[PDB]
Amino acid sequence: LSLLYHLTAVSSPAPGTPAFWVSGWLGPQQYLSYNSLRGEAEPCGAWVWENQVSWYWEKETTDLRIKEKLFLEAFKALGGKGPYTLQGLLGCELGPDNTSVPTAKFALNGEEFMNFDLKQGTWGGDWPEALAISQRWQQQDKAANKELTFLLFSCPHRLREHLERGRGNLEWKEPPSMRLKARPSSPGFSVLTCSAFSFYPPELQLRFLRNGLAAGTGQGDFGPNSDGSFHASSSLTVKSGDEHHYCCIVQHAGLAQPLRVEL
Repeated sequence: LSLLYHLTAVSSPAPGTPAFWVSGWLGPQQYLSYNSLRGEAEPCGAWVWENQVSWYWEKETTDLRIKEKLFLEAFKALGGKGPYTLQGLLGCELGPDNTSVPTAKFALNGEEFMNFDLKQGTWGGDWPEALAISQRWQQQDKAANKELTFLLFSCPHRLREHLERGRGNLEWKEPPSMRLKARPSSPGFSVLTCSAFSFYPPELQLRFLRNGLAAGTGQGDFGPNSDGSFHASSSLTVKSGDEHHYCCIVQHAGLAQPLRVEL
């Protein structure tokens, strides 16, 4: 798992909306928000209770405010008819031989149009626009260098800290609470909803079972909770009465072994 930033900036936000705002994810886990109205780096969740490095958050607050302006200066590179949406995906993960894997990505109106060629420290995309911003972004002094610094050097550090300081919060595995219920369906049929509640990590497989013999994942949907846990369901359609001759099976880190569920 890696260290990643969701940043998104809009030309025409709603009255009371951050024209630009960011998120911090330790893989599938959030730990930071940040906006422009308030504009202070305020961490979220169990990373509120992380043995922090005092000044460190302020150091993010600086790192983030720089990008902040870049993303706002960007709409000046764009003389289009508007309104506009510019998305950013940044981060890096520590690999095998101690190094990291940088991920600098950009979408304009939700359409990927820029990576950051580390091989020469430059922004890239053959559209007119991703050659208006990459060009003005070069025109900004030391911005392409507060980059190689930020992806190669500042990143893996923040990662090789939190991994030591807070490893547990990740290493932590919370098992799901199940309930397999069944509502009746179209005249002569019954749906099989396997409800899954409050689990971490997300990596959950479900699997249906016909009175012993196999069956397969039904119509399977998914989401998160508030605390940072996850919820899931999957359903299949069976013969009414015949349903009681069916079981649910859940596979997740929180349990020792694939567990059955009954009706």
